Amino acid sequence: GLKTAQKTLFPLRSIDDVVRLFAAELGREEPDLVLLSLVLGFVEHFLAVNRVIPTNVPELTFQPSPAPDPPGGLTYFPVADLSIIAALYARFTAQIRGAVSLYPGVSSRELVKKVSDVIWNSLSRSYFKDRAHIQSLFSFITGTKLDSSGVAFAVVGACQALGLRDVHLALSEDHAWVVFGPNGEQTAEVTWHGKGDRRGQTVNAGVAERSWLYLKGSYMRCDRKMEVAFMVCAINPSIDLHTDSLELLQLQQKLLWLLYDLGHLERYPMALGNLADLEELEPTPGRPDPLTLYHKGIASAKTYYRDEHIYPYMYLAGYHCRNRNVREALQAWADTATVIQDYNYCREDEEIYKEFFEVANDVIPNLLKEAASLLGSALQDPECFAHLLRFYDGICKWEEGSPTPVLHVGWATFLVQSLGRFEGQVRQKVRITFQSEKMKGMKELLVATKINSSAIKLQLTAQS
Ligand SMILES: CC1(CN2CCC3(CC2)CN(c2ncnnc2Oc2ccc(F)cc2C(=O)N2[C@@H]4CC[C@H]2COC4)C3)CC1
Repeated sequence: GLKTAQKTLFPLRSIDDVVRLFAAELGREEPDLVLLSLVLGFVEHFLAVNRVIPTNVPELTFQPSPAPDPPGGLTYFPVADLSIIAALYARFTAQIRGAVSLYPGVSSRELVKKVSDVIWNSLSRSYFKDRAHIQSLFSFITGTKLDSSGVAFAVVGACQALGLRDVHLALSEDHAWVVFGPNGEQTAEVTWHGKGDRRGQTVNAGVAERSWLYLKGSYMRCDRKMEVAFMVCAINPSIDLHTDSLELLQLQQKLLWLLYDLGHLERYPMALGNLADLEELEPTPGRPDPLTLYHKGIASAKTYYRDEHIYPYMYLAGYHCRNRNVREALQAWADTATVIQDYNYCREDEEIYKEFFEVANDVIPNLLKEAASLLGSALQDPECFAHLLRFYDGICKWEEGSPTPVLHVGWATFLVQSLGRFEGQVRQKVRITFQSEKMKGMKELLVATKINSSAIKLQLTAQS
């Protein structure tokens, strides 16, 4: 049953009606995660899954009369009636409350597994786990489909609906599970990970193996407010690969600012980075500019998570790169590799591997080609060259002694090209200490007047 204070806010006819519902729920000790996620999923379904009116803008013509069709296209909002949303809410709570007095303010491992099994066993047996728009309880209720972290959110939402206030969402930079118990020290896997589960297990073994997936234990223990922030970050504006709903972007943006003003992103580095990326494209007057927010996310990760997160520096580097700040982008990537070098590359870390691959083999090559077209230039600065080498040193040190290889011949092709962007007289100016055995073993090749492509390929692809 929905409280009477929640009912009065309906119907939701605009983004700001949604913002006030979130504003009202965040003021309470337990924001209703189920209600909020259903509303977002309903809105997302009718703005992105079943797009009622296309986003096409007609060809810019002019004439004395008005245009036959709205010349800039249309934005819209699907009205969210209380009857529709309350009915879906009642469906979910009727499901969970009926499915789980056996368990007498701490939750047992047995209880957490049962709630987790209720969600798990409701899911469709065959669907594509990486589709868009299957993150919300609206998707669970109306489609019985959830993506990987959506399972974990739904398990937490189910635990809240049974009054299990010690069960919270735990988040790494690519995985989700639950924490519970007297001091939040109990852990349980509740979903699968990767393109291929450990359900029921603790995360002790993943923390001990020092994989990026478990962040060496420096992962996010959410409270109820950070769980709202997660569902907001989980909004997917994509209508197709090349088209985002303006409405859903604007909704996510205003909701992130709402959480920001209430202080609920203080320990959420990726949320601050996501907000900065939104401000970069659609700046809000009177708000901090994106660089301020990127540095807030880095400071958050230093303050609360031992500076063991990767993405805060990737957010910053990408912004510098898109704004042609070559020195600052290369430095931020050198800082990114400086964090990863203390991790072991394990079999479930493909996501951060893919981001590093894109940086090394597409983003940096483009940044350097751009700088060469301009050509003081960054390609004439030995500090930029040294930042490039430190980036590769961190990657090599990451690989070194890891159970999974990192560098392959394709990486060496782009390294040789990037080295070539710096003239030999520039490269011969650096005097650097490397950490990785791989980079130590080719320091001389990196600063030689002629770049020996075949020798660098051999060295970069040497085993371990
Ligand atoms: C490389 C770049 C960009 N890149 C940075 C990395 C994110 C994509 C863009 C930012 N995302 C996150 N934002 C906020 N909270 N969690 C995020 O991540 C997860 C963490 C644990 C987990 F189990 C699943 C996800 C996950 O993937 N997500 C997305 C969105 C929220 C969450 C659930 O829905 C899908 C991932 C420059 C820094």
